[PDB]
Amino acid sequence: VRSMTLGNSTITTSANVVVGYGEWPSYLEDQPTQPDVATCRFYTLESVQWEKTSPGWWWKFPEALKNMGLFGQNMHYHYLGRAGYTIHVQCNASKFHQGCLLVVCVPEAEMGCADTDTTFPATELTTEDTPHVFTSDSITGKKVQAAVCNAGMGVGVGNLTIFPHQWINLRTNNSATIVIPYINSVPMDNMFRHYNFTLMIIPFAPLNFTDGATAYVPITVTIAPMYAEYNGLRLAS
Amino acid sequence: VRSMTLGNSTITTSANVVVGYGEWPSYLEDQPTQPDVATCRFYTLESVQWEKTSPGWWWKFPEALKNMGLFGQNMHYHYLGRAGYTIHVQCNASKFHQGCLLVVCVPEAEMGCADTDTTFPATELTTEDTPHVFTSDSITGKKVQAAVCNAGMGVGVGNLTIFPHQWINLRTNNSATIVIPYINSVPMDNMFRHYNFTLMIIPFAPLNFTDGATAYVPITVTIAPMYAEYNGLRLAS
Amino acid sequence: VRSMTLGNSTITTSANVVVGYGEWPSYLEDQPTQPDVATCRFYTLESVQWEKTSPGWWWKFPEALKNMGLFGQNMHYHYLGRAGYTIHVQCNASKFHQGCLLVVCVPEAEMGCADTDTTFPATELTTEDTPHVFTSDSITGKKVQAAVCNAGMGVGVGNLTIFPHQWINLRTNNSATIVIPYINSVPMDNMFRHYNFTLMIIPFAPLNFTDGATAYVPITVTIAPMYAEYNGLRLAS
Amino acid sequence: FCGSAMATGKLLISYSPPGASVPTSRKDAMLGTHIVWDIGLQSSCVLCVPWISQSAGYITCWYQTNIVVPPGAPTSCDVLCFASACNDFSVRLLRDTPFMA
Amino acid sequence: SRSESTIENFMGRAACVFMDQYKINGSTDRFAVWTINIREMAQLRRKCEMFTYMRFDIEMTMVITSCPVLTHQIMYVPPGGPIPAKVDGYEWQTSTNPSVFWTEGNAPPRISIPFISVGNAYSSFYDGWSHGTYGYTTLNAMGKLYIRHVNRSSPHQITSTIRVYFKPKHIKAWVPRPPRLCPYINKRDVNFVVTEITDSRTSIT
Amino acid sequence: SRSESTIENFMGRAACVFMDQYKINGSTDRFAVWTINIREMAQLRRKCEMFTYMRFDIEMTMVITSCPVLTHQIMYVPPGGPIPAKVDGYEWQTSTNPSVFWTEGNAPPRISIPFISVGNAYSSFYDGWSHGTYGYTTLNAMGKLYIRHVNRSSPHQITSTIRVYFKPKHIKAWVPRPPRLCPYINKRDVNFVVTEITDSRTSIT
Repeated sequence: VRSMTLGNSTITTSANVVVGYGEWPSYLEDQPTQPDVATCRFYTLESVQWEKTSPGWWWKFPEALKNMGLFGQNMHYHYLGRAGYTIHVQCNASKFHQGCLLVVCVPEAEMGCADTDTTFPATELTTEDTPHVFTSDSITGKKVQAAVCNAGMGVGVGNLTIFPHQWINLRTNNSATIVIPYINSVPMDNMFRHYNFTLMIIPFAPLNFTDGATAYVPITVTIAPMYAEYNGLRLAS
Repeated sequence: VRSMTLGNSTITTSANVVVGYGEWPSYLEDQPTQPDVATCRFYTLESVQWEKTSPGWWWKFPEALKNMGLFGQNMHYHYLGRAGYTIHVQCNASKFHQGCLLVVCVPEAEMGCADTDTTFPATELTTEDTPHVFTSDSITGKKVQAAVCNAGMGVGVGNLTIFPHQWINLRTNNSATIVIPYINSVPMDNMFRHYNFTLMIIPFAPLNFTDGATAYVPITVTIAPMYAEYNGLRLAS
Repeated sequence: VRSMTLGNSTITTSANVVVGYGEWPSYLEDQPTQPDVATCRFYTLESVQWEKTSPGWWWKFPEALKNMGLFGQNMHYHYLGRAGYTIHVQCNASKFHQGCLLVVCVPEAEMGCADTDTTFPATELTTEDTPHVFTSDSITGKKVQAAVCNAGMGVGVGNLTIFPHQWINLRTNNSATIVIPYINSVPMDNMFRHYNFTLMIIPFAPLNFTDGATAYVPITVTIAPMYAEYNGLRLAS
Repeated sequence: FCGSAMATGKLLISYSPPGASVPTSRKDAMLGTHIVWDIGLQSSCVLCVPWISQSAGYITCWYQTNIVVPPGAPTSCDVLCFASACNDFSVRLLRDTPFMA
Repeated sequence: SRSESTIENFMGRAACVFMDQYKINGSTDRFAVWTINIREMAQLRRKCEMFTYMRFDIEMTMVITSCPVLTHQIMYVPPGGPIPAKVDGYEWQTSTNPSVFWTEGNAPPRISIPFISVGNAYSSFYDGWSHGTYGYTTLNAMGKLYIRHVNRSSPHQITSTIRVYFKPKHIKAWVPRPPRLCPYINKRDVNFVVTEITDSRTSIT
Repeated sequence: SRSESTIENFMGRAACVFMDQYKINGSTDRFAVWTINIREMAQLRRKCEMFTYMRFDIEMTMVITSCPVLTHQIMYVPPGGPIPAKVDGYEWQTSTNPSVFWTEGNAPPRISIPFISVGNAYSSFYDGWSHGTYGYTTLNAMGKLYIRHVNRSSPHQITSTIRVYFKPKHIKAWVPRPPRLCPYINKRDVNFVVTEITDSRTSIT
């Protein structure tokens, strides 16, 4: 039950870590300044209530870390940047609870609008800290088509296991760890207008319990931006 | 005419440096965090208009660096701190200008109120970036007794040459450099409520010129907090 | 799950043993006779019913072993004596039970009478095998002031962790073992009129459970007098 | 943590330095010196606070995660705290206690 | 840095443990008794009640005033010593009972008492009986301190007040004990009123 | 040849820094207080104001007169000590507060106080705030000096005057400072009237 510290933060943590595409995050006219101190500290988001009827959730990064301290602060100051995003998901469920989650990262998860003719106004995709829930049936309007069985992208939700993923089976384990080594074509991009990957958590087997147990299971997401670097503000020589 | 850079700032700079009391600033339950990156960068204050009738100026540090970027920002975050304060004064005067300045630092320069019976309300001592001028005659009210011939402290202004000082004689040199190695009894103090030293600039020989020259001489003060360190925010082991 | 035998008795027994003040019981005109055979055997007291409303219990030794076989029998025959008292406390609680006990020994635990003006008549302190319970509120009469928040002694019950103590947290462990190496000024004292220490068991977090579980948790106390010795009855040479 | 062995959850213990203000939300407490203490995993959480000498530090606790419990175990739990010296404590000028009159 | 947190630095310092007066001429008001105990001063009692067993030597310094040249006898009887019942009782002349003869104007008298217990340490707490009486043992008995004017008489009426300063020396303590929460009711027993653990607070936050 | 120009030879010499009287029988006029500061005497204040930071030990010698044998208690409270509000206040009996008991006719009493500051040196000047109040810090706090007659009463009325001689010992000073030009207005602050640099002259020649 080793607990790892990192910065001024510490989290308590089946030590099975999934490294996205087998590559670990690394560094790299042009002059990048990298802040090793801070940024790397764990940023624990608010826990989500997983219930019998919960269809799913998704977060879009780096924009989900918009208000998370110095890392979000750096996003405003620096035009360009890149990071590595260790993600810890800890279900925290009792033995008498049953369920199964897919924790998957899906880089460049372009989503489709509900009303096909028109496009969504830029805030149906993402709010910073709060997740966006999926839906059980089709929806209409100028919001993202958030129906599971398609995961908002038009692909099947069953064969969405090709991305960096982890399975949380409350029977076996309650934890997940995924490492996402900055997948992008350009070496640096603007964090505000570009979403590198979309952490979405989808229950394949729904939560179930008997009448005495707690009606929910709170899922906690923790993000540590690893090897974050930006552009150089100061003049070259 | 060597120009020294420091951080993202550069100033162009008679390379005679006065080290206060012959000691150079140095470092040091208790755990101090020191920020080497930033802070040390030169903080150039607004230039002051030196005229025939100008009696003097004073700044109180560290409180004069209250709004100067990260150093002033750190003062809010950290309860305790200490710094070293290289001070550059560059008169920038023509050959046809005459005058003589005393640039002196005066640690723990406690000042006296004009109306002796009552005390000043805490803002007659210091405003952050703007200096406080002396006066030519006695004054009355709840403000600092700012009459030169006493320098606000009750001592004679002539024998105020015992502190770390430099003489700027426009005939000889227009520059001054003083280093003040954090004079204090306690090793760390609260920057907001304690004034470590008072940089005061006093014209002994007044500015003089003929009718064609500029009616003033602008004096530029530049402060670099050296070896600044603070207290440790994070929990000990 | 090693079970240790001792004499004609055997008990089944987190092998964390607390040795009182880091000293193990040892031996020593005057001629002491020590009975190695017998005496050392475990003397299991009657179990106590721990409930939601149970405030605490205390035993006074050696007088609690007054009727416990040969050890109690020796107390009558021999004027002087000393012993070492390994104490085993085994809560025996289910996983679905929650609670926290302080098992502490408190040498020379002088107690105060309820009615301050008058003193108790010598039997409010101790009955041999049966424990004395604390009370939740103040009491009146000629009995020991048995209100927890003071433990009968006038000190605070929270900072009563300075004596030889053990914590029984039903979440973690259900057992306690304390060794008390005969704390006394005189090397031998009369067991009948002197109480060497007072084993008191105090619930800090109360017992709690749901409706199907057993309404109580029985706490079992086991005492083995180690290295007991007495005075010599027979004439010297 | 003095709750049932079947219970689990997370509590966020945040320490704020003497100069800093007390956090108002769990998010502002997370953006500082804190430790997310998993109650189901480990039952004890130790932290040594520096700069305690003579506006001091504040230690707070927040529900990161509600106490998840099976049908058999009781929902309400208790937490005990233990303060002690962190192996220094130099004391210099002895005076009289302000407790006894 | 914690040198002053030692037992000698903590326990060992003189305190004015006994104030009394005694007239020179006129019955039982002509001398002062003070059976020696550590339970007299409430401030010194709280310190000695942090340890179950203590072992120390005693150095006392009497401070005598008055209201001829006055000479005072401070007679210390050991725990088995004969006690006077009158100022002129023969027990003042006992050789066994050491006494100082101090005349006024000189440095105050100082008498030093060793560890005189029968056991190996004084007990701050005794959970047991004398037979009897609870909480009392004869092992932590330190004697009495009988003080009088050796002068036969005076034409004027003279009343002399004496202050006794009690300083433990070479202190050794065993078995730490929590400091007392409740106030003291009586000087002989340990009886208390149920008091609150700590001052209250508006909420838990 | 400049041996006497050292700080010890300059600063270290005893001066009569406190004159006060206190009656023996009759309220608040029966004892003397004198919070210890270097700003009492104007001649000694000018010397301590040549250095920003000073570090020294204190040796005081009280000189007590009067107008029975009189005994006086000079009680020194440390900077955290309880202060008496009446002559009979319990705070006189505190063990923590060291006190001397001097009876009249003997050599005058002498008490020595170490460097008791929390910081590393006493401050002659403090440019800063307590929060508040300007120029005041609790780092250069040296305690108080409560003085009374230990005698309960006297038939006559006795008034005793005490002189305190303050001598710094093992002086260490830092950061020289110009000597003060203007006179002193108040004993707590540094406020002054604008004075001339030097006495005038008829001409420049």
